[PDB]
Formats: sequence, structure tokens, C-alpha cells
Amino acid sequence: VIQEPAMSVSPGGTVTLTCAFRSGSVTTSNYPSWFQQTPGQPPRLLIYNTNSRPTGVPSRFSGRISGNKAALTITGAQTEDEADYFCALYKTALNVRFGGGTHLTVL
Amino acid sequence: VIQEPAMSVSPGGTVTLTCAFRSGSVTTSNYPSWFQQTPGQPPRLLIYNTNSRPTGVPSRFSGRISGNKAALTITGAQTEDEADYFCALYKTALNVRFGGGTHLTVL
Amino acid sequence: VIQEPAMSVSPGGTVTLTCAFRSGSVTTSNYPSWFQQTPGQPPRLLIYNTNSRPTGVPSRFSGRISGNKAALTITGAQTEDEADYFCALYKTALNVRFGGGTHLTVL
Amino acid sequence: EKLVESGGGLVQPGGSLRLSCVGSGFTFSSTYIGWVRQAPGGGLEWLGSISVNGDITDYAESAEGRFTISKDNSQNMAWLQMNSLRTEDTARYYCATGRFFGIVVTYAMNLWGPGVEVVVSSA
Amino acid sequence: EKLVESGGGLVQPGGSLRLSCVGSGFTFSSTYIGWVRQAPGGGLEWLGSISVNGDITDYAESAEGRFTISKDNSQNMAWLQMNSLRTEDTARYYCATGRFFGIVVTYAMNLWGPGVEVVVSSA
Amino acid sequence: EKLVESGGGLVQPGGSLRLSCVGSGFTFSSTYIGWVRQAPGGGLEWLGSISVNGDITDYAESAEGRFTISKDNSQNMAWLQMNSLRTEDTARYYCATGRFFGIVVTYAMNLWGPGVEVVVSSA
Amino acid sequence: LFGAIAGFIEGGWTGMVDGWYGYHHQNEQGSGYAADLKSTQNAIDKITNKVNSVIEKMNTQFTAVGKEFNHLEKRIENLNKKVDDGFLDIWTYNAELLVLLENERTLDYHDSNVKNLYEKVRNQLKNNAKEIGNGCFEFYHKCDNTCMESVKNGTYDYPKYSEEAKLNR
Amino acid sequence: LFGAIAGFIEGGWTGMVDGWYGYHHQNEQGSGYAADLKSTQNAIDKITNKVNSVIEKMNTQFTAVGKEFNHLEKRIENLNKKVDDGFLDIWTYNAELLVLLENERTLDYHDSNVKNLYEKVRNQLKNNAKEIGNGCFEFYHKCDNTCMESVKNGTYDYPKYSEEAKLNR
Amino acid sequence: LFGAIAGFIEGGWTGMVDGWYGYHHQNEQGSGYAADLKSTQNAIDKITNKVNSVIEKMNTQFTAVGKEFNHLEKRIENLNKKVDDGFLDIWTYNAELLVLLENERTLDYHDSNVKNLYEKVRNQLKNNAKEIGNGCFEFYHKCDNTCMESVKNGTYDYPKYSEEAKLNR
Amino acid sequence: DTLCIGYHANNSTDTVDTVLEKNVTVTHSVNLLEDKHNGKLCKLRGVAPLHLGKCNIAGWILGNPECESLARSWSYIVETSNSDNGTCYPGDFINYEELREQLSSVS
Amino acid sequence: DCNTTCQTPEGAINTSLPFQNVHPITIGKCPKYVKSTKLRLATGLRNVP
Repeated sequence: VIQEPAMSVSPGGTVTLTCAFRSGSVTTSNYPSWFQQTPGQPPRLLIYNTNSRPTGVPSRFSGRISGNKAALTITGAQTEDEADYFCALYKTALNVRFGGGTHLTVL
Repeated sequence: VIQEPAMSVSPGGTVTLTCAFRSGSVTTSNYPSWFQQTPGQPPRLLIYNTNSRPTGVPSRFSGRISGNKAALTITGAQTEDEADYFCALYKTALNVRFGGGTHLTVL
Repeated sequence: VIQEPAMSVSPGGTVTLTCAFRSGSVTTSNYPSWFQQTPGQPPRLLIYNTNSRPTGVPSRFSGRISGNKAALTITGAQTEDEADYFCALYKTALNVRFGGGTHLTVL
Repeated sequence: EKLVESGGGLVQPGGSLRLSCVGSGFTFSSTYIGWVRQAPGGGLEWLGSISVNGDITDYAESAEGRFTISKDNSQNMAWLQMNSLRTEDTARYYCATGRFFGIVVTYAMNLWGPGVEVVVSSA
Repeated sequence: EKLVESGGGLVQPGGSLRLSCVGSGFTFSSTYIGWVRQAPGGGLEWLGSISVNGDITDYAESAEGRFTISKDNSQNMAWLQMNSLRTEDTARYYCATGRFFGIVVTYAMNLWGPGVEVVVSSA
Repeated sequence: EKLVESGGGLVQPGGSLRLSCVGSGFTFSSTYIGWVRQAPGGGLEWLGSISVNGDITDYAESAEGRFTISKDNSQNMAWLQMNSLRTEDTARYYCATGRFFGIVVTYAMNLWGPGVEVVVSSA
Repeated sequence: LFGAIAGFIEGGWTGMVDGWYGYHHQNEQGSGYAADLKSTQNAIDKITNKVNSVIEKMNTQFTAVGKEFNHLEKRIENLNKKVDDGFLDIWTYNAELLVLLENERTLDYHDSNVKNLYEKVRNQLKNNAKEIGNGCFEFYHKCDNTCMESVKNGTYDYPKYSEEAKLNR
Repeated sequence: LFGAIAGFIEGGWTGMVDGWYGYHHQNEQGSGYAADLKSTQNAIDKITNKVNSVIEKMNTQFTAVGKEFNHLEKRIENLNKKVDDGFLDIWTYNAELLVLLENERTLDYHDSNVKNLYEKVRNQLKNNAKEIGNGCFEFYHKCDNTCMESVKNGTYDYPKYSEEAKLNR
Repeated sequence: LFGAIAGFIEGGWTGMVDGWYGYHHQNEQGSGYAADLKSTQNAIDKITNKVNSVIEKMNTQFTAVGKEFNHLEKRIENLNKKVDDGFLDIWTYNAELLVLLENERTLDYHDSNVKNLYEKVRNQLKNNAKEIGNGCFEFYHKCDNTCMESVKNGTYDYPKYSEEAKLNR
Repeated sequence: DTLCIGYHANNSTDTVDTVLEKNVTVTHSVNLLEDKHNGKLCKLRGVAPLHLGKCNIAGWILGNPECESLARSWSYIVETSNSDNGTCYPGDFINYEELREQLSSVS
Repeated sequence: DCNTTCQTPEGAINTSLPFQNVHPITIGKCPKYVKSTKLRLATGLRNVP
């Protein structure tokens, strides 16, 4: 599982983070999940099942499958969106694989 | 198709205009339609299918089939309801027949 | 049909009137009904079918079946709730039996 | 929807009486009629009931064999006839029925007439 | 959803003319087209109609044998061809259709073009 | 709905340790338990997962043959046992599960514990 | 909209007056109407609850909307008018829309009840009867008043009448 | 939700342009589409009614929202601001929720219309046809355009084709 | 109201904990519970969107409700009280009605889901199975875990088991 | 011989919102919210507004020397960002806002 | 020179729809102001080609 090591945004801008396999394509059956983690707190689920946003997560987070890779879009990034972003891909109902974090910086 | 050449209404009053065949009876299968035309503008549909009123038509226009003739009732005639009124009756799906218009005057 | 001859309540209190048979158990099939009567007026239906409260009856009146006896609960008893409460129990669809009244006193 | 009762008054012991309940706002062909009495000191006592169709009539022990209930749907009227009246029958009588949203509920008595007084006295 | 008409003007009696109705905002493969005229003094007169699929076309008594109605879905256009015009055909012509919430209703005429003036005079 | 982990601390390289995750507000008989570790410098790493019924246990390649996951529903607790601990295992360990409106979703991890610190050093 | 009231059942029964939803049976012992009292009582309870919710949730308080201002306080009078007009607009829109929506809810609620009764009877009879289409069921086996009392109750003994129904089917 | 649109019937028809709901017939005389004009017109009338109810119930009236206050009337200005903000919040919440509710009601109404059309056709055909499942019906008896026009109209003659369908079943 | 929760399925399953809607299967290899994950996930998504729509559509803004008035400004104080009381009444009425209506909608949505799952399974099986009535289907053919996994998935092969099921029926 | 039941579908991109689903494509929609203006001050109820170019209500009512360049009736008054020519001589305009309110809609 | 029912400091508004987004301060019979961006009422089928 591969993520971009770091990307940057502007306050009030739109950013797209990408997650993909190293040896195959990503589909709905892999149930991509996106986690937001600050260094001193446990991770927070943002998007599961490529589309499902749990209650309490702000609407600016969206997910999709573009081409052969999962994508997380933040529209109108705020100053509190600067954190580590992790991607999870599934092979079976319980087999999970986490990707390396994508360090998002809000300028 | 037969209509009365002219009718008169007092402002805020109620009027009924009658459309009838020359050699038969008017029923639902004939699909009475009512049109309001000012002299310099294209006609405007008020009532279609004896009852139906398209969106945007004021609610003061109503239609029905009384006895053996279609009736268009204007309740609370305002100053803007002074125009020619035509009735259209259908034999088949595409075959239409208009009647000589009725000139409604608001006093 | 047996009822307690008298009960006392305090304003804003909670009371539970009890109605029971003398030779059997009270169930849903007996359709307990509760009536509120002031001395000079015809009775008022409060609860029917053990639970059902007709429209216009204040919500503080509730009914249920506790053990083998019907119970009418008044929560937040007010000054107007000083009347006689009667219980009616059914054997068939038309055979009724009224119980002795319970004279509730609001202090 | 109202019920109004008439025909009460003074009657000598051993005589007979007839009371009429007239309904307004609803047809008697779509409702049952129950007759209930209250003693001047005491509680409610169910006397009898006549069904919606008018075929099944059920009376209480104190009224079985003496009291007759009839219902004329055309006139929207119901009649209770008492025979062999005793001094124990001095009370206030009520005709009642149950209507919720325009239909009859036989296990409910929510429509009550004002009632009429019957006094059985030999004096 | 608009219909715009063109192709009118001066015509000598006994001549021929072609009138085009162009639709914007909807596809002609999902609508019927009706042609109706109004004399300078007088009322509306239905001339003809072409169906949604284009297979059935119907004309009036005064338009049968002279008038041809055709519809091209690719260009979203409808043509009325007049042949052997008389002086009684001097009128304002209209193309009409019925569309309620994006579907065709044949027995309604609520979408109307501005109309085009056709004058047939020998002077 | 909370999960609390305990049992961390210092372990000599080659030793064994047992971490316990305790749930409050929901029954462990209706949820799965996943164990995920995070190195002090680095990213998340999934260690293992035990199913709702407790019959299917799936481990990662870095924990297969060394790590054992068990779940006791009566005590509402889960245990992760390591018996091959190496110096690369110094990390913060997390028990997680997915609950949405009272039911389990195996492909989601929204409930997380605070995590416990496991240090594997000789000094 | 479920399609029973003014659907595959094209009309109500004026004769059946002892309930809201009911049955009409035709046997060699006679014909009759018989309302389903349980469903009728459930409907009465739920419509009663809806009426109570609409009426008894207002929470009104004592107030005096009238205010008097002098010639030099026109702005405050305009503010008071604005408040009154805004409240009037909000309340009229809310009341109209609420009544319009709950009328739909009630009518579809009744239409669902009729359908549910029809499906309960149909699933209870299975292939012992034939579905006419008007909303009726013609029995393949001759069964008496007890049989239809059982069908109304919900205790139809299919195995009892199956062999009898097989021969005539 | 009833289960027809985006369900048992997995997809709409772009080729059908004469109505919202309809039939596709495949015969020996040729295939074709044909809308159900009555159901489509009923749907049009009810949707027009819903739009009219949403629009023509607002009952607006003449007003001038803006008010001017000097520097010693800050409290009254703040009161005016409070009124304006309260009305704004009420109207925005009501508008959003109203649109969200009516959208689901409209979509469910369409789904119910499709399901009712399917149920009417199924009840007409009975065992003379076999349900494939896509929303289609394969006839056990060869029947021509008159038969399908009768099915669409609602005058299918079951006993006429019962004998022919029994042989092929 | 569709008739499935508290209707022809009289009770819920406590042992089925891996979803909201599911199947209990009984073969000769053993009995078990298995939830329908797709329907459950769809229900989760829709309930989440409803909760979000109710919550994050309020659109609040910074305000200071409290005002202070002297003893000669009682009319303005009463106007402020009128504004506050009117807003309170509007909000309490709207909140209660909103909650009740969406509770109706949610319960009916779950009922619909259960009924649609039952209808899907029934349309898959057809006459290869007998409808017991409680929500169960007795197979006329002996089919193992693969067959029931196919029924759950939606790939049941009716022709494969038609001949086997015809003999036992 | 087959008879299939189906429904309409088109190439419409129009999207509506539902309490259960977002971004739902539909065949047709109507707009309940207009956000377009003509960028143009115009007559209200038929009567044209009173336009105060460089003056304000105080200057216009008092007759400022820079105001002779400027109606028996008007629907509303229009000021401008550069309406500074008012009370040229310094002082206070008592109940100025009251006068502005009273002069807004003369007949 | 127009004829409008609702006026705002930035232009006139056609008062035919119940809700408006243009400007809070309004003169005349005006649609109600809402802080929303899209208010579309569904009138046709769900589009499933």
C-alpha cells in the first residue's frame, strides 16, 4: 500500500490524497478507509467503504475510487486539517493493510 | 365547436365559460383544454384534461364537465383576466378542434 | 368488581387506582374502562382498552394491568382531578359491570 | 354528536314507564345503545345494551325479564321500557354509546346523555 | 425550453412556402409538433400535428392535401410546407407542443412559439 | 462505548507480554477486536484481528506464529499475547473495533483505545 | 401509496358499519359483514396519537401582543409589525404544510392496513382459495361459519381442508 | 421504499419517451415501447399539486426590512438584528428540511407507481404467464397485439387463453 | 407500514449480531445465522445521512440574547420578551414534530428493507420452496451450504434444482 | 412472447438532495430558490423611487445649495455611498431617523 | 424603468419562488431570505440508465 509522503494545502483550498496497491488495482471490495491522526491522539476514522462518512465527521471530507486508486478529497481545508492521513485496504473481511502516512501541511 | 361570443364579469366576481360540440356530447375522452390569449401574445394554456392546471397558472381558474359541455370557471376575476378564451377538444390523440374565442370583459 | 372506596392525593403527586374482580383475574379481554364523574355531570371516559386515551383527555391519565387488576395512574394530580372514578369491566362485547366508585380527594 | 333523553318523572310502585333517547349528528343504524343508571346515593349500574344490528340484546341481572330495549333506526330513537318498577329504581338514567372518528366501539362509553330522573314513590 | 419559428413573408397566391420551428432545451425525438394558425381577425385554427415517433401525422380538413409536416430529430427542427396558398391563409402561424416535467403530453399545448406572419396577397 | 488497554511496560528482548483491552458500554459477544501497533517514529501497522464469533483469527505476516489473540465475552475483554518480542516491537499498541448504531462493521475501525506503551530494550 | 383503497379494491362498503376494515362472507348458511376489530382499534389508537401530537405540542404562554407607540416612535412600531408579520408567515406556512403532509400520512396509513389484511388472509389460505381480483377469495372447499371465523381469527387449518381442496382444484 | 425503481426493475428505458411508466412488448408482429398514459397523467397531476402547495402557500406581504438607528440606540439595533437572524435561521432550516422530505416522498411515489403497474399486470395475467424476474412476463400462449393492448387497457380475457396456456405449462 | 417487523415476522433474532437484516439457515450440515451485509451497510449510510441532515443544517450564528432595559423602557422589554417567546414556541414545535416524523420514517424504512429482502429471496426460489409463513422457506430439494450461499448472494440456479424439486412436490 | 414493465430514463444531469441520499440524479427538477438579480433599481408598485444623487434626506429636506439640480409620489428613497452633502452648517437634526422613516413612502 | 415587486440594494427580484438568496435587506413583497445555496425540488423519476 503506497501513499504520497507529504503534500501541502492552502487555507480554504482543495486537496486530493491518493492510496494504491503496489502490485494491483483498488476496487470497492477492498473497502478503502481513511484515518486522521494527530501525534498525541489515537486515529480517527473519516471515510470507510469509499463513500461512507460517519456521524460527526465534517462534510468537507469525501472519498472515491479514481482510476485504480482510492482518493480522499478535502474541500475548503481549515487550519485544523493539518495531521497525518492513513489509508487502509482490505483483502478479506478481517485482513487489513495500512499505508504510510501522508503528512498534510496547512499554510 | 361552439362558444359564447362574449361575456362580462365584475371585478372579484365569478364567471363560467361554456364549450360544447355542435353535434355530440363532450366527455373526458375529448380532453377539454382552455387557453387565455391577449391580442398581441401567443396563447397560454390554463386547464388541460378537464381538471389539470399547469404550474404557474393562478388557482382561480378551474375546469369541469357540466352536463354535456365543458366549463371553465374564474372565481375572483381580476383586472388581468381580461382576454380572449379558447377551448380545444380532441377526437383522437392528435386531432384537435378549437372553438371561436370568448371575449371576457372585466368591468 | 371491587374498588377502593377512597384515596387521597397531594397537588402534583402520583396516585394509582386499582380495579379488580371478586372471583377471577382481569385481562385485556375484559377491556377495563375508567370514568371520571363530578357529582352533577354525566361521566367522562378517560381510559378504554386498558391503554387507550380518547382525544381531549389530558395526558396525565394512564392505564395498565398490574398483576391481576387494572390500574389507573394519575401523575401530577391537579385540583380539577377531585371527582369519582369508576371502573367498568367486560365479559362479552356488550356485557358491562361497573365497580363501586373511588372518591379521590386532592389536598 | 349528542344524545338527549326524555320520558322520566314520577311513577307509582308497580307501574311501568318508557324512556326515549334521541341522537343527533349520527345515524342509529351505525351505533349500539347502552342504558345505565345512577342511584341518588351510590354508583353507576349498567342496565342493558342493544347491538348495532339490533338483533343481540343483553341485560343485567337486576333488569333481565323486566326491562326491554328497542331501537328504531329510521327515527334515530331508542326506547327503554320498565315494568314492575320498585322503590329501588329511583335514580337518574343515561343512554350512552361509543363513537370514535365516526365508527362504533362496543367496548367504550364516551357519548353520554344528560340523563333523566325517575322517582318511584308511593307518596 | 423554447420554440422559435422562421420562414414567413410575402407569398403570391397559388405559391408555396416552408416554415421551420427550431427547439432549444429539449430533443425533438421526445416530443410531438403541432401547427396552428390565427387569422388577423379571428380565432385559432389547428392545421396539423406530427407524432413523437414521426410515423403518424394528422391534418385538418382545410389542411389535408396541401400541407406537409415533417420532423428532423437530429437537427431538432420541424418543417411545415404549404402548397397552393390562397388569400385566406394570411395569418400568424405557431408551432406548439406539450411538455410537463420533461415528458410529452399529446393532449396539451403549453409550449408556444412567438409565431411568424404569413401574408398571401396578389398586390 | 469505550475501549481501555492495559498491560504494557518494559520487556527484555526475547521475553513475553500480554495486553488486555476492556470494553465498556457494549458486549464483546457482538464485536470483533483488532490489534494495531504504531512505532514511535513511523506509521500504523495492523497486527491482527479476531472475529465476532471468535472462530476466525487472522494475523499479519509480522505477527503470524508469534502473536495470539483471544476474546472472552463473559468478561468483555480481549488479550494479545507476544512470546517472541524483539527490539523492533517497541511501539504504542491499540485495540480497535467498528460499531455503527449498535452493530458491528468488520471493515471499519472507529472505536479506538488510548493505547499502551511497550518497550523492548536490554538496557 | 400501496394500491388497495381505490386500487384493486374499487370501493368501500356502506353496509359494514361496525368497523373500518372488515370481511364479507357468503356461505350456504348466508351472507354477512364482520369488521376486523383489532386492526380498527389499532388504527383508532394511532390516529388518536397523531391528533394528540399535533394538538398537544403547542406549549403556549401568556402574552399581550398589542403595543402602543406615539408619533415619534414609528421605528419601534415598525419593528413590532415586522415581528408580528414574521410570526404570522412562519405559522401559516408551517400549519398548512403540516396538515397537507399528515393528511397523506393518514390516507397511506389506512391504505397500508387494508393491504396488510388482504395479504394476511391470502398467506393464511394459500392455494385452498382462488383470487378473483376484485379483492375476494373463492374457496375450493365448502367451509362453514366456523371456518371463516377461523380465517378472521388467524387459525385456518390448511392441512384439514387441503385434501378436500385438491380434488376440486 | 417499495422495491421497483433501482430494484426488481434494475434500469430505466431511454427509448421510452411517451411517459414516465410503460410497457415493452415482444411479439411475432414486432417489438415496441408503449407508455401508460393514465398513470403518467396521474403522476403529473400530483407532482403539479405538490409544487403548487410548496410555492403557493407562502403568503408574503409588503415589508421594509432595513431600519436605521443612531449611535444611542444600539440596544434597539441589536434587537432588530436578533429578529432578522432568528427569522433567517427558522426559514433556512424549514426550507432545507422541507425540500429533503418532499424529495424522498416524490421518489417513493414514483417507485410505488411502478410497483402498482407491475402488480396490476401480474394479477391480470395470473398463471397464463411466467415471471422471469427482471420485471418481465413470458406468455405460455401466443397472443398478438390485441392481447397486449387488452393487457395494457386492463381487459385481459383469462378464460379465453386458459386452455391454450394449460397445454404449454 | 409494510407488514414485516411485528407482522408476518413476529420477533427479532438476538443471536444474529453481525447486521440488521439476515438469514437463519438449517441444513444437514448445521444451523447458523448470517447477516446481509449489503442491505445493512445501505441502511447505515442512509441513517447516517438522515442524522447529518437533521444536525448540521441548523446554521447558527453568533448572538447575544440578553438585553438590559431601564424602568422607563418597559415596552421595548416586552417586545424583546415577545420575540424570545415566539422563537421558543416555533423551535419547540418544529423540533418535536420533526423528531416524531423522522422516527416514523426510520421505522418504516427498516420495515421496507426487511420486506424487500423477503421478496428477493421468494422471487429467487419460486416454487422450488414452500412458504411456511413466519418468514421461512422449506426447500423441496436438499441443497447444501453452497446453495444457501448462492441464495444469499443472489445467484440461485433455479434450472439446476427444478428437476430435483419437481419430484418431491 | 414477452411483456416487460419499465420506467423512463434520460440523459439529465440534474441532481436533488434527499434526507437519506445526497447527489441523486433525476429526470427533472424545479427551482425553489432564485439567486439572480437584474442589477437595476426600478419602480415599486408602479411609482418610481426618489433618487438622491449627492444629497441625503437632511440636505434634500433642508434645501442644501448643492441640491437644486434635483416627484409628487415615490415608493422608496435611494441614497448613495457619496451622499455627504447634508446639514452644511454644523448642528444636530433632532429625530432625523424618525423623519427618514416618515418620508420614505409618501403618496 | 422597470416594474418589480421586490427590490434589493443590488437589483430587483422576480417574486415567483418562495425562497431567495440575493440579499437580506428587501423592500416589497419579497421571497424569504435563506442562507442556502441549492433548493431543488424533485419532480421526475430517479435516473437509472
